[PDB]
Amino acid sequence: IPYCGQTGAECYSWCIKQDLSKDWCCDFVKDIRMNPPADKCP
Repeated sequence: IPYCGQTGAECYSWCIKQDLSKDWCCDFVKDIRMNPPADKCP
């Protein structure tokens, strides 16, 4: 588990700790050229 982590799913858990919005992270971990999972953001 390096900086953000390995994949996007795992990182999707940190961005939320910011308490901004469910779409806030969906657009963040997805903008980091990562591979977000399909079971987190519809």
